Amino acid sequence: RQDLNFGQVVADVLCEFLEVAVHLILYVREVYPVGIFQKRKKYNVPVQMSCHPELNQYIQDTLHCVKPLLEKNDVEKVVVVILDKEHRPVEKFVFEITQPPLLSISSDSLLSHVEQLLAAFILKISVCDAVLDHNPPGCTFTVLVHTREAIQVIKDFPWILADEQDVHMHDPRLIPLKTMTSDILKMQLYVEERAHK
Amino acid sequence: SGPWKPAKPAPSV
Repeated sequence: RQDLNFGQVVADVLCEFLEVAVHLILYVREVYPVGIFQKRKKYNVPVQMSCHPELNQYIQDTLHCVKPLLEKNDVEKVVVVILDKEHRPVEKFVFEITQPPLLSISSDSLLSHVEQLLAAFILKISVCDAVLDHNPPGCTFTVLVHTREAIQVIKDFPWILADEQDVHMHDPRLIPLKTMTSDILKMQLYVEERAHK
Repeated sequence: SGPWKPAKPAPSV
């Protein structure tokens, strides 16, 4: 790893992206009904996003807390965890963020080609039911943030350590979806799926 | 290193 801060512009790009991706994941994995969703133009393309103000504020609050951590390159993973009725995870959408040595050599340029680069992640999420089985009815979600070895930003939006039950998933299928290697970060999106559910 | 999660639950609809 290198140690370079992403800076504000990159942090804000990633948070705006993560917001869209969460909405899209909730839609395609049917965590919430299609009825609370209306299309919005994001990255020059119609993406389904929730019109439910409280769900929206929750996703927004979550990412507002992640943003300063991103700015300082202190985030290793942001994970959208889908939990069944027994609060056991059935699916994880992992956004793994790294900055390997020599990253920037022959890399893409996120800021210059935002829509181009991120739209591919949108496409992959939107068709990922091709490589997953249907989830059980009654699933919920949460967001887990893995911090680097070396967040309570908002009034009345506290964070706590996740429990083992949030994280334990036996025998997971791994499906890589998309990787982006840009000037100052690498982001890999992949899904972990519970074997039988 | 966490992982950390929001204490509040995701809203039900």
